[PDB]
Amino acid sequence: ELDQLRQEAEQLKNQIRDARKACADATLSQITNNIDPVGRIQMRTRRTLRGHLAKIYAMHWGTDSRLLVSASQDGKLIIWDSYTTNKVHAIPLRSSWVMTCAYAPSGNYVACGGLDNICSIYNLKTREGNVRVSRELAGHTGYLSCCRFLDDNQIVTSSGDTTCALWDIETGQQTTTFTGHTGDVMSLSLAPDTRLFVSGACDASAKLWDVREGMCRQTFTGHESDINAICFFPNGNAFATGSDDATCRLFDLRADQELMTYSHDNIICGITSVSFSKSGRLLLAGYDDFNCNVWDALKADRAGVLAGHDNRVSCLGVTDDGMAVATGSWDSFLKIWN
Amino acid sequence: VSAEDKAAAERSKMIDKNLREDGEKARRTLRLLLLGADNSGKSTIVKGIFETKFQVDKVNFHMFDVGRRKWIQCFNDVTAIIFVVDSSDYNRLQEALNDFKSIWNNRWLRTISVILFLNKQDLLAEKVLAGKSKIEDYFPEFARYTTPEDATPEPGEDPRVTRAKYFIRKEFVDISTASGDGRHICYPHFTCAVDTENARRIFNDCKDIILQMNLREYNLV
Amino acid sequence: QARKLVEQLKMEANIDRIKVSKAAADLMAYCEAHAKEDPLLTPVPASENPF
Amino acid sequence: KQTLSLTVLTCIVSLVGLTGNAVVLWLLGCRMRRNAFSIYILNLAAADFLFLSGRLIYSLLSFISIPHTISKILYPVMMFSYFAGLSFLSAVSTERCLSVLWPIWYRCHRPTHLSAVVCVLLWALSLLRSILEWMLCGFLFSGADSAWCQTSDFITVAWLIFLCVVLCGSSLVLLIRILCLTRLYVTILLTVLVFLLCGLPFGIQFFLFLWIHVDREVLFCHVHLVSIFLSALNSSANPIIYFFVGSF
Ligand SMILES: COc1ccccc1S(=O)(=O)Nc1ccc(C)cc1Oc1ccc2c(N)nccc2c1
Repeated sequence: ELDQLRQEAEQLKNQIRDARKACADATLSQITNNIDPVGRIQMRTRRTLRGHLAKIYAMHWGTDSRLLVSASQDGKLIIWDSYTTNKVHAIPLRSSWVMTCAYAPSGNYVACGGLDNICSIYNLKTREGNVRVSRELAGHTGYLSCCRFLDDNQIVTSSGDTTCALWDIETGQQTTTFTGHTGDVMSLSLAPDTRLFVSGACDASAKLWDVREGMCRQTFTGHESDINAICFFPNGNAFATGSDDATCRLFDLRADQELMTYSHDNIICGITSVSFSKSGRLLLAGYDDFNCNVWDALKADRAGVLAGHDNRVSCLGVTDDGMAVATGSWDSFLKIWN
Repeated sequence: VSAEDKAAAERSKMIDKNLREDGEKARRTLRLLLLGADNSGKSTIVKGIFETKFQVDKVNFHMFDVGRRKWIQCFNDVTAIIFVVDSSDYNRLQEALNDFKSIWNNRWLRTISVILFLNKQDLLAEKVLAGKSKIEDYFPEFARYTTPEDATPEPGEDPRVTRAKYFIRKEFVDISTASGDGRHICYPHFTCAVDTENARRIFNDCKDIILQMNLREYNLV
Repeated sequence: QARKLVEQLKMEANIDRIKVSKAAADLMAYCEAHAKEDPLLTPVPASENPF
Repeated sequence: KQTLSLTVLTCIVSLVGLTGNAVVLWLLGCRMRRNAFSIYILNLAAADFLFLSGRLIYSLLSFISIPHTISKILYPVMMFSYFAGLSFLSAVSTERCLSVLWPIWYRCHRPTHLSAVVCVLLWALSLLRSILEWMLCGFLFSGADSAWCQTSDFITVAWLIFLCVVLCGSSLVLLIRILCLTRLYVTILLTVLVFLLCGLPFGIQFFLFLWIHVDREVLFCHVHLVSIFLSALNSSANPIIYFFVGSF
């Protein structure tokens, strides 16, 4: 019955919470209190990428740490060259309202999507030089919030219909649909071993999935508002979530609970983007107060600000070699920090 | 510099030209956004994304509808938001005020004005004059409301329905004047489902929006 | 209805949690093993930097 | 006696605006939006900065003993900067009138780089004026006659009146349109009165009194020390009136 199952579920839900407390023998701050602090970090702007005439909602680095893609409401993606600021490509888009862009590891395809509900995979290299839609991937009911390639044949996308779908590009059809969320899945991050991925939604839940099995292995509930960003730790056994409550939290899988909470009294605005560094020592986080913050992933110590944007930072990214950090705001600018 | 690098430099410069030229065409088109519940006559005014294009007085207008919890952040840079409300279904009128309160008080729409269309006012005249449904059964304050003698621009228009119109509008403008701080203004209008003059009304209101936007640029308002 | 919800809850319950002590040990161990390869942490001479 | 009264006051007022002007000149360089209005103010702060630098040095050189050679370089910088700034107050008001008279055109169909180009023309026009003053009054006609210079003083007074007609007319047309809103009246009247009786009275008193003749008893003790002081009050309050009001 509805109440009979609820009694079984409520006791089970209490069991998981109770069993989760049979493991917290110590806290992250206590175990890591006696280490050398990072100290002040003074990273400066090295390049500014002008060219966008509207708000910027996404960017993504390539796997060579040299080429990056940037989406904007002007209706065009731009594949920049961060070393020399040239504009390698400029792809016009059918729909101006785009929320996500992605760059394939092979460097051959670039994806995008937004309120048009369609995922648009573009081909970078072909005959005649022009860049045209390789395939449009529809089937979703809500707005495409995040896209991440797995290979040149697989893409994983999360939308506002509370579901994430895995696609075969050649077929153009969904292979696995991941249900289990009750809200808009606005972020997802891929494990380095491309076998697991996490997703954060407006239900204040960070769910970990299985790319092959299609099931939801764990469910992390420690936040209090909508999770706007999520990113895997470089080891692949932890992730950081940034909600609107001005708090970043570092979770873990083998412990299956929260280990740290990064928050300060002065910062009251939401958290837009979060990513880690190559060593997993620094947690970068974007905010609505127009500046980035550099946190300590092991001491929860605020350690720096990248303040150069007139409007809110909407995206952030760390190169695959730990060489640079790119920041994009609604003021139509990308600043390559270092 | 090398030989291919200068060829990559020229490729960037040409892309810069198309980027800057395409931006000019964007500056000559005004973007809008349509909002409203079902059976509100949303799609029959000027006559996911379902775009609509029209021009009045040689200014292009671009109108969007979605078919609003958190995707509304994207429409932060629209000229105006077109809220459309049924003025005859007194059952769900309160849910329309609650809908308008959130749009007005939303963080990302602080500097976006709202054009408010009180659609299906032909049914409103028929309902109140028929003598069957009473507004007081849905808003107790109606029985103690007087038609303001300052404004009576309704010609060839019944007196009993006149009191209802200035009460429905009042319940939407008090919200606008509650917490607006003069950053954005609400423009109410009364429309039927046959009026072909609605494209003009957006033009006149979008002219005042830009005029205020220009005044604030010069620290005059 | 809720049977799918309680089917997942049983599956999530039957996993092998470990203590935070070993969780934090690995996270500290990873950073200490890669603190020389993060130029965002340790500034690099401008000769080697690409910006 | 009376010299130390206004000269000391002029220098202090000069330093108040000179450092304030640089703040505006520094604050607008950080910005990357650079709307149409900010470009004129940015060129007004730079133009006003040179004027106070000339006036701070000239007034300070009155306290201690000063030579005569430098006075040949401060003057044709002071004037080149003085007339340029006045033409930007007129330019700013003209664009306020257009921004209200034709709002759709000013935000949609207006050329983007219109502000940048017109600022250069006013800079050029201020430079054509200086060469005409130097050539037609000085070495190029030193021995010819002393009645060629009065033409350069006549054009300069005519130029001054034109900037007043443009400013006053542009501010008035905006007011008529609005009436046909409290900070509007205060800002428009302030930008007109401060121009007419703080920056205008210098130049219209220095140049009319060379084209004409007047008694020297009051030419200096009444309408030169005071005029040069009110001149240093306009060019200091412009950053406050036009930019820093938005900061509070
Ligand atoms: C370009 O300077 C010139 C040019 C011509 C003669 C002398 C000078 S000056 O070197 O003496 N400048 C100067 C500086 C300061 C003062 C207080 C007076 C000066 O004398 C002038 C300046 C401008 C004059 C003008 N516009 N019309 C007529 C006579 C003028 C005399």
